[PDB]
Amino acid sequence: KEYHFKASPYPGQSSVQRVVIFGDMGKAEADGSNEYNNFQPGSLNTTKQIIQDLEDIDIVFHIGDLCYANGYISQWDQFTAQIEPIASTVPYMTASGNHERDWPGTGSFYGNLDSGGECGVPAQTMFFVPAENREKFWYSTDYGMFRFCIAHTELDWRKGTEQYEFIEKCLASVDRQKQPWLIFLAHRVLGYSSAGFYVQEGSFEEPMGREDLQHLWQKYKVDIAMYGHVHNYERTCPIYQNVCTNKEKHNYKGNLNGTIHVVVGGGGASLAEFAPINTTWSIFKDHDFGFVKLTAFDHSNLLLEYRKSSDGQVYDSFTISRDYRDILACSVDSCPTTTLAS
Amino acid sequence: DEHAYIKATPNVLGFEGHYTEWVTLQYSNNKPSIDDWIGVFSPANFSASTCPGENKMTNPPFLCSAPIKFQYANFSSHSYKDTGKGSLKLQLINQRSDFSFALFTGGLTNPKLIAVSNKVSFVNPNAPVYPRLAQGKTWDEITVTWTSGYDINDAEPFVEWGPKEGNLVKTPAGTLTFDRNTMCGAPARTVGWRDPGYIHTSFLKELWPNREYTYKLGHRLFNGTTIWSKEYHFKASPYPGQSSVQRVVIFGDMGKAEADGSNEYNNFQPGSLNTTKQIIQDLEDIDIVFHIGDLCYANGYISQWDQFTAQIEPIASTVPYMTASGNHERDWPGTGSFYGNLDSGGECGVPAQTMFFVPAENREKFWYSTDYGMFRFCIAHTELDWRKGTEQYEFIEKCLASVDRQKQPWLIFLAHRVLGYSSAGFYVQEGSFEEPMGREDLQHLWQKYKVDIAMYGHVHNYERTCPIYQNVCTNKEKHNYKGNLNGTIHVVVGGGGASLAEFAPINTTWSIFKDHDFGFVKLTAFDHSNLLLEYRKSSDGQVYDSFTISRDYRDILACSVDSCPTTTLAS
Amino acid sequence: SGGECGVPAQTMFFVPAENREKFWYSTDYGMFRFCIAHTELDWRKGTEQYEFIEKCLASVDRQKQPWLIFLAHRVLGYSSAGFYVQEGSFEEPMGREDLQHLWQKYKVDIAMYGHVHNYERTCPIYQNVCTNKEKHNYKGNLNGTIHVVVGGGGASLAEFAPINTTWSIFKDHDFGFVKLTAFDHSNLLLEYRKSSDGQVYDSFTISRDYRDILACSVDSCPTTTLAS
Amino acid sequence: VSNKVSFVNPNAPVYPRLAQGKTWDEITVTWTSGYDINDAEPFVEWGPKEGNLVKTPAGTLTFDRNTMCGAPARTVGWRDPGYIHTSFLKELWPNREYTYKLGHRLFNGTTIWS
Ligand SMILES: *[C@@H]1O[C@H](CO)[C@@H](O[C@@H]2O[C@H](CO)[C@@H](O)[C@H](O)[C@H]2NC(C)=O)[C@H](O[C@@H]2O[C@@H](C)[C@@H](O)[C@@H](O)[C@@H]2O)[C@H]1NC(C)=O
Ligand SMILES: *[C@@H]1O[C@H](CO)[C@@H](O[C@@H]2O[C@H](CO)[C@@H](O)[C@H](O)[C@H]2NC(C)=O)[C@H](O[C@@H]2O[C@@H](C)[C@@H](O)[C@@H](O)[C@@H]2O)[C@H]1NC(C)=O
Ligand SMILES: *[C@@H]1O[C@H](CO)[C@@H](O[C@@H]2O[C@H](CO)[C@@H](O)[C@H](O)[C@H]2NC(C)=O)[C@H](O)[C@H]1NC(C)=O
Ligand SMILES: *[C@@H]1O[C@H](CO)[C@@H](O[C@@H]2O[C@H](CO)[C@@H](O)[C@H](O)[C@H]2NC(C)=O)[C@H](O)[C@H]1NC(C)=O
Ligand SMILES: *[C@@H]1O[C@H](CO)[C@@H](O[C@@H]2O[C@H](CO)[C@@H](O)[C@H](O)[C@H]2NC(C)=O)[C@H](O)[C@H]1NC(C)=O
Ligand SMILES: *[C@@H]1O[C@H](CO)[C@@H](O[C@@H]2O[C@H](CO)[C@@H](O)[C@H](O)[C@H]2NC(C)=O)[C@H](O)[C@H]1NC(C)=O
Ligand SMILES: *[C@@H]1O[C@H](CO)[C@@H](O[C@@H]2O[C@H](CO)[C@@H](O)[C@H](O)[C@H]2NC(C)=O)[C@H](O)[C@H]1NC(C)=O
Ligand SMILES: *[C@@H]1O[C@H](CO)[C@@H](O)[C@H](O)[C@H]1NC(C)=O
Ligand SMILES: *[C@@H]1O[C@H](CO)[C@@H](O)[C@H](O)[C@H]1NC(C)=O
Ligand SMILES: *[C@@H]1O[C@H](CO)[C@@H](O)[C@H](O)[C@H]1NC(C)=O
Ligand SMILES: *[C@@H]1O[C@H](CO)[C@@H](O)[C@H](O)[C@H]1NC(C)=O
Ligand SMILES: [Fe+3]
Ligand SMILES: [Fe+3]
Ligand SMILES: [Mn+2]
Ligand SMILES: [Mn+2]
Ligand SMILES: [Mn+2]
Repeated sequence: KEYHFKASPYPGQSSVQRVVIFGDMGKAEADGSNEYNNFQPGSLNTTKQIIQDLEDIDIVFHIGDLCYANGYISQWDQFTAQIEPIASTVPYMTASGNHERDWPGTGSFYGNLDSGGECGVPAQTMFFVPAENREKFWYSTDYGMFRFCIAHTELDWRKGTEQYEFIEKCLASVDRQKQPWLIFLAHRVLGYSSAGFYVQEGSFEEPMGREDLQHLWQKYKVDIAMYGHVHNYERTCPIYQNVCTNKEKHNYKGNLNGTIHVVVGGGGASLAEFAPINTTWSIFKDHDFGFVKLTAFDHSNLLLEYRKSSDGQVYDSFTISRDYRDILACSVDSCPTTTLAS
Repeated sequence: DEHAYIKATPNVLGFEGHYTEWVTLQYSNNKPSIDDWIGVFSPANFSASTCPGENKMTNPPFLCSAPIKFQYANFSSHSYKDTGKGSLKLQLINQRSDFSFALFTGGLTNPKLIAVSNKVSFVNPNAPVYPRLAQGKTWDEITVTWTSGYDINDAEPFVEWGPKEGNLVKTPAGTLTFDRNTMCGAPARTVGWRDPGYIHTSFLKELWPNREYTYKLGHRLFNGTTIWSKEYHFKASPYPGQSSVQRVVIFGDMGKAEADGSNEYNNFQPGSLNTTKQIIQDLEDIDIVFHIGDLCYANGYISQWDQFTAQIEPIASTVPYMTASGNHERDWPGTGSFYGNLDSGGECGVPAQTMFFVPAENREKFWYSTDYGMFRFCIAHTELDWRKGTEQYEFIEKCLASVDRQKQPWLIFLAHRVLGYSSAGFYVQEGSFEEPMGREDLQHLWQKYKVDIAMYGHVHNYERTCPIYQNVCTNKEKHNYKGNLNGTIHVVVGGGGASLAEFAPINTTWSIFKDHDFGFVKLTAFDHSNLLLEYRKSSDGQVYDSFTISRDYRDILACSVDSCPTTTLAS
Repeated sequence: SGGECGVPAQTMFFVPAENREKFWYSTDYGMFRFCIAHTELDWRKGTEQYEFIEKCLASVDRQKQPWLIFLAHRVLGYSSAGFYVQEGSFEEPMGREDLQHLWQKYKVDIAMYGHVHNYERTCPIYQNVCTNKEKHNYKGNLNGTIHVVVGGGGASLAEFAPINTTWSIFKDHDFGFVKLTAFDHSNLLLEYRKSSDGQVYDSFTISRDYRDILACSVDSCPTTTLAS
Repeated sequence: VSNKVSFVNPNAPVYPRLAQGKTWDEITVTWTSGYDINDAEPFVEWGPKEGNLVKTPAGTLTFDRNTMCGAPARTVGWRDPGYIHTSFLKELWPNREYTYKLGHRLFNGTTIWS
């Protein structure tokens, strides 16, 4: 049958541009049947809310933990069918997570059994992303005023690695006058999360998540970094080195001096509990299913909305209102070299 | 008691698709003074409120709405001071919106508004205008960038193009713009602001080398009507490495000036029209132009960017017009520019990186490589750090390394500020014959990769060095260079138009020729073994300095000091 | 060297260099630390010598030894000597560009040169630009290194170029030498004396405390954490 | 010494050689002729086997005696190579069968074909 799409903007184009991001949606049988790995009770709701709002969604990023087939391969087809009403009309951009890739003794950085023996093969074949090497699954992509830099948290990301080199190149190549909104995406939490499972191992991130990469996020002024993996929603203050760099909760203005980190792993898979710690930097939490929409109105105004999958309504939000000169201004560990000469 | 008037004729300009028109103004003041003046305003609804200066780049007249241009009431009506009657003929370019004219008393420093004219406008203020060509990402792609008043919701922009008298096709354009709050400081963000319209770029791909093409700019309005420009034309560039006679013009610092003699902000480029004129006259024998920074000197009086695109249009609409970024494009304190000068007047690179296209990976960084047949050019951005360890230095090394010198023998390095050698008084007064740190890291690369000629703007004069490395001449010839020269020749060619710069009273060991005048360089590659440089004055287009290089591939491959690859002893 | 190739110099005299052929070394005198370079070997970033210089400048405890002095024969800093200016330079080619990173990062107070047979003193300076406008009585963080040509010890005098730069505070086309007097940890005096009479013809003082050495300057500002 | 002998057209396009191009769906055709760019415009006409054909341009390169670094190449062994042309056949369908011909459009208007 006939399908249709609207071509993306020219990079840097001034138009209203809408992006949906979440992780960990998975799948489920709309006929109520049971199936292997049937632990994504929010899956159909999230899919439903995106389809309902599709007229006002331009592109989707599903940031790892795609279908949770975990080796019951039949479910990849199931997932492509489930998302077809979305993915057949707007780009459906993927990242790789632990349930896509992890298997011990396969060169994955995490040795978990989480892929159920898939070792990335279905994910890197069923879906296309414009990675130089689809096995590595890191890539850059644009949507008008937005630049996205997608990491693969099941390969090493630390300084000295191939991946880190890629990330730095991606963050450095964007012209921020034309493309102000710089977004970093990854499956596992490389930034900040109050997930119970992290806190129990004495961390608010994957071990080694942020320490090397925050140099790049700060140097290149990443506006928002978003993660899946933790099955809930959490938003931080603009932050660097565990310290809030701006005290606003909603109306961000000018140079924020740090990146905002957002966990949006509530796409469908069984909810994850938060630790009983309310940190200095954790502005909002939601133990429920939901997703984020970013709306770039113009080159100076961005909106983030968190929407629940149960009703599609907005439960958290913020705006960034700032000009090119605020991106160019120095921040801590974000201040280019100078000459004294004239 | 002035009972003044001012009136403009005609009030509809640019019939038959014309985008320039002469207007006659006539005016009167019952109490005339020699310091009375007329301002041209676009939009026509201007504020004559005073907005006092706030930095050295906000200049008189201090009006909240900066005029487009201005002229004294007595300019051509020399009895004005006695009669209180005058007239002016002004040549207006179409740059969207409409125009008003205003008469003032009190001079540029203490103006008082005494009369405003009727409004005048082009028939189509939004018409597609001032295309400029630039080489694209590959040898067989050329880009067409133009300005209109049509946003993407008003009309779908495109270019219709193909081989001369052959089949034509439509190709899309990307549309970009910028707004007042994109400007980093005053005057650009304040008194100098003017809406730039919409800047469209089309990519004309799969070119046949050397083939003649035609193109037209179009906008398909959503009511179904298409608005078209006149036809333009160009000849596609050679295949890289092609043997044919290839001619390249290079200069910096040309700026802009008013052909009708009018004053305007930053009106300190008295050679500008002469350089533009000489290039236009010789255009049949010019294949590509490089304007290496200090483009129009708008410096935040934004209206002048359209002026500049119009000024160069007879050149840039037919040959690629490749730009580099200089201090007057980019410098602004606290903006990540390596130089913290106020020289951009708050633009912080935005107009330069939007009005013009270059095939840079990151248009904000403004460094890039491009080819023209036997030439390879590597263009640096001297308003960002260039030293070893920087992103820019890594780029430069990659550019110099990627060229196959058998096929493309002529390797040219271009930069705005002087990274090489200059005897400019201003450098020598700070104890230098370069920008501080200009050459020390980069000469490693120039020498290792045998850059033939390195050229700079920024200093408003011409100067040529011997082939040189580490401040020492490596070849003693003045004009007829043969074989392996063992060093790079450096040339200051910043005499394109901006007010001349004096030389220091030192004649160095390495300075072969100096000209304190306006002019430009033409490089002619006759074949793979023979290159000519000519320096021409802008006043007459004649040659006042020149040299030739005659050498073969084996000369490029031969070792020089700090340019000798590793070997094995094995066989 | 007339064929000596360093042999007499490196045998007739002892210095506490690890390798006497290389002739670069560090030495102390109370509140002073001296780092002595060898300008007849490469000094640029990446060289063995540059690595030594950085190690020397880094190892000094500036509370205890506030006065950090860099010494070299050829002019690696700034000189208005006619012979330099005729080759389009106010230094040896490549003299300062890599090393000023180190002078500035480690807050070298005074850098001194021979080779040019005259005396000349600059403002506190970095990247060809004066960082402090005082001519004699320096207080606090000067934000740059003071450079001094003191090659007027005896050899035939060298003429200055007919340029007076922005940074050249004092020049003497005559024979003479410098004496540095450290009175205490906060007060240093430089005197230029002519050899003909032993009298003082130029001088300055630096009065500053440890906290001034520790304060950030341009290209001299250590990393921080936001954490507490 | 004998009488002279010649091919009817010594300048004819000859000896094409294919090489993979810069992407998986590009192939290059390189050939030799005696027609410089001022003598004729070179091209390749190509398309799917028994399908529609299109013309694509060629870049033209050569070298001369003084390009050679030493003897015999620069001396007794030198022989003029004519002109070497390369076309880029893009947007290929994988596994599909194609045909091509080498062409030179003389500026008198006649085209010489392989
Ligand atoms: C951490 O964050 C929350 C701050 O709003 C606390 O949860 C909320 O606490 C309110 C007043 O204590 C209460 O009205 C809300 O219903 C409750 N839960 C929400 C918003 O989901 C949380 O407090 C703990 O969580 C529950 C069990 C509370 O009832 C308290 O007993 C707990 O202290 C804060 N946690 C800590 C450790 O401070
Ligand atoms: C589409 O919008 C155009 C812009 O308004 C129309 O052109 C305008 O037409 C007016 C007379 O109808 C004329 O006064 C305007 O100056 C002119 N503007 C320009 C830039 O051309 C256009 O109308 C068509 O073209 C005009 C000139 C006449 O020929 C009409 O008969 C045409 O309708 C609009 N086209 C349509 C189909 O409505
Ligand atoms: C999926 O979304 C549905 C529809 O909103 C949720 O169902 C509603 O949930 C609340 C609380 O249980 C009730 O007030 C409504 O009566 C429910 N059913 C309706 C309106 O049909 C449902 O809980 C969501 N599923 C998950 C797993 O979150
Ligand atoms: C025409 O107007 C100009 C500009 O106001 C007059 O030029 C000024 O002349 C006075 C007296 O000679 C000088 O003090 C000023 O410096 C000039 N100003 C400028 C900006 O040039 C000029 O005298 C007038 N000429 C006539 C015939 O009216
Ligand atoms: C622009 O070029 C014109 C034309 O050559 C220059 O005007 C001439 O200047 C020369 C001096 O070299 C005079 O001898 C002629 O009388 C002038 N005019 C003409 C029409 O020939 C003018 O000087 C140049 N402008 C600048 C600023 O250099
Ligand atoms: C070495 O110093 C002596 C002693 O000061 C210098 O001889 C004197 O020169 C001055 C000029 O400054 C004369 O006025 C005196 O008459 C000289 N002699 C004495 C004994 O006082 C001598 O010029 C210096 N040598 C050099 C090369 O500078
Ligand atoms: C264009 O030039 C070619 C080459 O000269 C012409 O073809 C030749 O025609 C002559 C007869 O006049 C034959 O003897 C040659 O053998 C032909 N050579 C080749 C290579 O085909 C051709 O006829 C000319 N075309 C026109 C329109 O004048
Ligand atoms: C530089 O050389 C030129 C040409 O010989 C001459 O006119 C000028 O006077 C010289 N300047 C000096 C300082 O020697
Ligand atoms: C240039 O350089 C080398 C030194 O490496 C020298 O021996 C050679 O003869 C020189 N050649 C020319 C043409 O000056
Ligand atoms: C340099 O300054 C000194 C002292 O003012 C003076 O005697 C000398 O003439 C100056 N030289 C020049 C070229 O100005
Ligand atoms: C020196 O340097 C800093 C710039 O880092 C400046 O802000 C400070 O006030 C200066 N201090 C002095 C004493 O000049
Ligand atoms: Fe998950
Ligand atoms: Fe200039
Ligand atoms: Mn996961
Ligand atoms: Mn300049
Ligand atoms: Mn010496």
